[PDB]
Amino acid sequence: PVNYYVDTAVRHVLLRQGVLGIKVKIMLPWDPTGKIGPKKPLPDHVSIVEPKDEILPTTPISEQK
Amino acid sequence: DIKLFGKWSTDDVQINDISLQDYIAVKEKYAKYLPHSAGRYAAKRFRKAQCPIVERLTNSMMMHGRNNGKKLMTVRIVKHAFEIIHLLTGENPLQVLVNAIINSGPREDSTRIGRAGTVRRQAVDVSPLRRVNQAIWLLCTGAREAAFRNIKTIAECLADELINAAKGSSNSYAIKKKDELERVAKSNR
Amino acid sequence: QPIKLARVTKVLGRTGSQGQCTQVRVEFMDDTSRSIIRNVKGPVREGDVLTLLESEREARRL
Amino acid sequence: TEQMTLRGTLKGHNGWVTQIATTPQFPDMILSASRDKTIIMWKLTRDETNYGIPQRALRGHSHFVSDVVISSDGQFALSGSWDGTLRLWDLTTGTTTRRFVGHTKDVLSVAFSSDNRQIVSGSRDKTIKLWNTLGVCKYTVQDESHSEWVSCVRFSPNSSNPIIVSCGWDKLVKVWNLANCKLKTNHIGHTGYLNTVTVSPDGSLCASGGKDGQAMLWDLNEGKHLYTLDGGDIINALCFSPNRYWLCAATGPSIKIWDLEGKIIVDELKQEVISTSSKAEPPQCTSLAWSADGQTLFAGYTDNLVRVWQVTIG
Amino acid sequence: GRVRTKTVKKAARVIIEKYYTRLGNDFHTNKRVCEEIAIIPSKKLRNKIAGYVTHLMKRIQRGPVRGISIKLQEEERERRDNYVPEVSALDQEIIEVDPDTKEMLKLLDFGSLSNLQVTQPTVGMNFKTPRG
Amino acid sequence: QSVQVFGRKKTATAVAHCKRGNGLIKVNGRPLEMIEPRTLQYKLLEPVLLLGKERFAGVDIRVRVKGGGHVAQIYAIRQSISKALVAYYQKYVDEASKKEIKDILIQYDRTLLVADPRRCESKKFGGPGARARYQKSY
RNA sequence: ACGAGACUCUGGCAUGCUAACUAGUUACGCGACCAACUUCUUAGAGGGACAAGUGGCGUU
Repeated sequence: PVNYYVDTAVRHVLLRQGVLGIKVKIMLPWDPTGKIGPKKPLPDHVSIVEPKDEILPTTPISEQK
Repeated sequence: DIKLFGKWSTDDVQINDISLQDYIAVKEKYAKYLPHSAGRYAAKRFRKAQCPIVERLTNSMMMHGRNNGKKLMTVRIVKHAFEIIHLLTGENPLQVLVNAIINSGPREDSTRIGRAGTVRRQAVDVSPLRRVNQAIWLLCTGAREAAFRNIKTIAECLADELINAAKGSSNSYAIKKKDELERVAKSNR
Repeated sequence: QPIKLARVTKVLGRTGSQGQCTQVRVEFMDDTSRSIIRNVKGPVREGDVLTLLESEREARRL
Repeated sequence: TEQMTLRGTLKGHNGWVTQIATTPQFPDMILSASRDKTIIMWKLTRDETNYGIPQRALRGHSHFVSDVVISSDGQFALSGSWDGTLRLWDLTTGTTTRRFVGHTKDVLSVAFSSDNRQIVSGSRDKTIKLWNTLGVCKYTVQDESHSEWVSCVRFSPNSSNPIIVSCGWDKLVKVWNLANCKLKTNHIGHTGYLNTVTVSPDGSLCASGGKDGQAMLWDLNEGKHLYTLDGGDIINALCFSPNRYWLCAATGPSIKIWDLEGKIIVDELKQEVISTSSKAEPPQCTSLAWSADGQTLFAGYTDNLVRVWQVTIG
Repeated sequence: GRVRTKTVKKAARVIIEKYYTRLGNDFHTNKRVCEEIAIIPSKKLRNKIAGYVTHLMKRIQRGPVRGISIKLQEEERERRDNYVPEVSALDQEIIEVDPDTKEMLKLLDFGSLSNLQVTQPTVGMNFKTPRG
Repeated sequence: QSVQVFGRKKTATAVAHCKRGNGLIKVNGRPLEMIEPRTLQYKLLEPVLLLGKERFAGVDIRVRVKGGGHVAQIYAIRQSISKALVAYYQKYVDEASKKEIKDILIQYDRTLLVADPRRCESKKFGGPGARARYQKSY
């Protein structure tokens, strides 16, 4: 996952004293479509679709005006 | 018509006891016409114990670095002049065939004591298979040295190998070496 | 020196400076069954039958 | 009220039976569904001396199928598995005749329209479509579509007018004619999942399956609530008597047979083998397939054994 | 070793708690339902989760396990919490009372009660464990 | 209308073209027991005498046998005979005779349906072979 | 929250699937009675193994 979830940049900064190297690593977020992040999720991340609130009477009774 | 080999059979060899099949076990798919079944006996322990003692006997001649493992050799050995001896005997070699080696076997080997001291060895044993086949391994060395730089060669010891195979009485040599060691280490009981 | 059939009940472990002997406990089946412990060598599998050619060899433990 | 007697056993198989389909018009082809690339035939003998003979082993299916449906004529079998694939089989040639790979999503069910006019499948685009044999777009409805996957589309099981009865696992039931296809009533917020809906031969009932076991009953004109028959676990089979009004299903270990005037079982008397081990779990029953009219019944389990019984009905 | 990590264990617990309806005892059916009702990004991990789900289904078929709070077993337990006997266990016709508590009740202005039976006090003062 | 899974093992193979005809068994492309290496003739002699002529009295077989390696093409001949018999009886007569005779053949020995999965493994890091390492000095 | 695992690549398995004029072939075929909807090789959307089943040890 580090191959497609982390992008790395190594750059050299030249000062009058010498060279200091910087290293920027960003862990992209998971996003389907948009090319902002990788399409696949972390392989150790398991997802469950969440139910909604259900407060209902005992038996359905049709209602007409 | 389920008779083993082309000569033997599984319908008349009965002991009326189902506790003494630790030497010959021909009752299922494991029965072999010719031992060249391939396989790996070093993949896991208790698998070289699962070996048929005929296959272990013939294969365990896989020693030196140049004759090691070559199954063509053992199958040719156990085929050549065995095909001759079957038609040349006619009678039953069963008597000696069983009665020298397969109860020549020892009854105890030894183990190390404490943390130091190489002057005596505590006598132990195993359920017979490991000790009998350790005698068989030292007998592999012994029959080799009876051929190794010697007169009676390989691929012609079929009588003695059937002795080393079959079932129950005492005449062997490396086994009595093991029995000398047996008594020496057994003086510790 | 009788021949007695006994079943392995538990495997204790090895002993020695580097480890060269194996400990099992074997119980008799036809000798007023009781628990006797004995050291052993080689592949003596889980709950196999160990043959006692003698009822007096013990395992000196530790 | 129904008395039966188990008369024998059946030995020798590789694939335990999954789904049942038969056509009274042609009784010479009997099919069984398995999981090891395996489909097995039967025949009918009704003998104690010979209650089964392995004759022909149908192959070909790469994936374990969900719903197998036969046309009105006992000549074509449609086994489309859980990928969007299909297998068309004809007894005239004894091999494959029409293999279709045209759906790029994970499809679960496939069916033949009883009038052989349109092909329906469930796709994951929140849209239902009607497809022809010529690959030409006919009717795609984007508005008021199902909240989740469309399970299948059912039609009448006998020589009668075909009526579209759309079903889904999203607990939504839609019954459409061939002219309107108009959403009349919708009710949401249901306690249990929907397995599938069934079509009545007298055209007044449409039962459903679920883990709650509550049989869903709706009329044909509208969505009037009528009655909620009880049930056990996940239901996978519902069918009436071909000439009489009854409901039979196997949602678990025993048989749950209800008469729509009584709605409750009468007397559960069964035969099960004994096991000498205290921890040997018994198998699970799925369906009861009537032989011809309700006189005889067959069943399969998870024990490589096929259990049959002889019923006197009354 | 075959120790399941927190990933498969927690996924199995959540799957069982949330979809206890559909899961059974068969590995193949549990595998199929686990693939349906969860986005498991690997097939090895899906198989591991399904196997632990089968193991835990066997566990809960033999009693309650602490990690999962399925609604049926919670309903059964709560029903057991409301059990009330026909007659109160405190509705004893006779209550055995020592002389000292009877004297206390006399000082408590409750000395006329007839439910109380005065028992013989134990003549042994041997109530402490021996020291050692 | 194409029922063939032929006969393979290890490296070798044999195309099991099984068809209805006069019913004579063609083996080795050569007379039965004179194979030039000579090493493993007797294994071929178990089933052909075990089963009988009438069982294989209608089997016209045409096999393209190739591949070097005794343990490969040998024992693959027996895999092919078992599998061709299985397919023939299944597609032609019934399943009960199939299970009976196939059970006999594959209960004689197991190693038919399963070959060794063992393969030469990669030469590893800084050593002459897969596990051996170059000698270390101090 | 990292690391470990998961993961990627690699081996090992298909009376299965997708098809190849560079492997592989059926009685109106010759050079011989004296245009197989694809399977051995190649490589793809998949399948397959989970300590899953059984037995025994394990505040079961």
